[PDB]
Amino acid sequence: GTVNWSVEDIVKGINSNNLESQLQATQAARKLLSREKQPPIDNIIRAGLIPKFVSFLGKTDCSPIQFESAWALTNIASGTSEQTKAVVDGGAIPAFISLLASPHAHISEQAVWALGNIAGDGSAFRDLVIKHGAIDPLLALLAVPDLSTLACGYLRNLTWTLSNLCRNKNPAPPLDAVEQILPTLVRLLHHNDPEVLADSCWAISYLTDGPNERIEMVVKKGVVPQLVKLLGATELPIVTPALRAIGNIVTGTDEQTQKVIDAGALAVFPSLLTNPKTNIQKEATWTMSNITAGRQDQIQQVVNHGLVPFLVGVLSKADFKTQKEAAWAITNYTSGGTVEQIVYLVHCGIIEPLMNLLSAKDTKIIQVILDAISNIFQAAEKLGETEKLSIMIEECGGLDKIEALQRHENESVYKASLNLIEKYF
Amino acid sequence: ERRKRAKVE
Repeated sequence: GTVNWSVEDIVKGINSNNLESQLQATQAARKLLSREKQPPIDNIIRAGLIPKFVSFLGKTDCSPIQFESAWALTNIASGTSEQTKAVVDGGAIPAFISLLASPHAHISEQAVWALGNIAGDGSAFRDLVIKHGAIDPLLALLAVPDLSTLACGYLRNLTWTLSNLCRNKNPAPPLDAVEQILPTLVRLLHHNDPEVLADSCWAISYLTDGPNERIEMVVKKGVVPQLVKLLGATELPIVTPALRAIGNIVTGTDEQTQKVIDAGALAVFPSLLTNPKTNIQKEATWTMSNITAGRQDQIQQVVNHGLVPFLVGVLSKADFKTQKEAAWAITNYTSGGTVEQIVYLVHCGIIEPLMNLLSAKDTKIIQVILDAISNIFQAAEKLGETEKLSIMIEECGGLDKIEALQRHENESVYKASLNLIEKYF
Repeated sequence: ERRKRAKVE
């Protein structure tokens, strides 16, 4: 059998001068690396086997040893950066790229997978895979009229590897590589498999995680309507990256934000802002905070969609990280909104939940809240109602909390605290 | 999403 070989025995077989002995030893190594918990990756490396495996990738006449060596190297490359580096250092990148053209789909798929692990190490190996020319043969595998004719597992591995070529920053992937990949990504983003959709969304989320020029090349491809549809998916693994991507996009320009609104995104946020998963709530409120930082007509669309009561709700009760994003959403709203928009905020009940959060042991939320209160008072001044507002704040325990903050270890806290207490109380 | 994936049995 080929089960439970020692490393010593694998070495003896791979050093034989017999391709069939080498194949059996490579299989035994594959099974150590794939069938164990705590696979002995470092022992295999220390035995000097990586260069042998890499040379087996080139044995066109023995497709089984190509497959077994590709799988062994895939799992070595799945480990630590040092283990991935040993695979790269053995010459594996160009050997795997040559295997993308194999007429055996299971071998081409294993090469796709291995290159995804290498690229997933970080930006340097990602860019090194790209420089060895991986993108053209990868995209050629998806150049079919209908994706549904490809094996499902095959398409999932291809999508996953492409997403790693879009992943990581410092630096971001080369502009030319993004432009080359995007048309295929947009196609995968319309495919009816949940895992392909999830990894496609992740890739778009990476590509929109950057400056406005990066966001623009994604938005120009027309993907926002489809992101908004996927935002409505029942599968959490799809909603999570779709929401990340939409959230990134609205950190762009007000015109980029407006594409999200025009596509109907705000209609999904009653559900997102009440979502049972804490992380969805948090990222939805973060997204709202970058919408209320826009233009007054964009704030107005937040109002029209009925979302201000949902922000009051999360400020009133949510995980604290979400409550902090909600505080930011409120300060941005009050900094950019009209007087009538700010009045509406107060009629929805913002004051009390805002005051109760001044009990937080977190310095930054305090400043954010105090700045919003200031902005709300400035709106009342324009109306001559600073008094009714002072009462509201006192009536709910607000003045007491603002007073306590005059004795706060932070500079800008007790200065802004004092200024309100004197100018209005 | 996972940065790296082992092919396991």
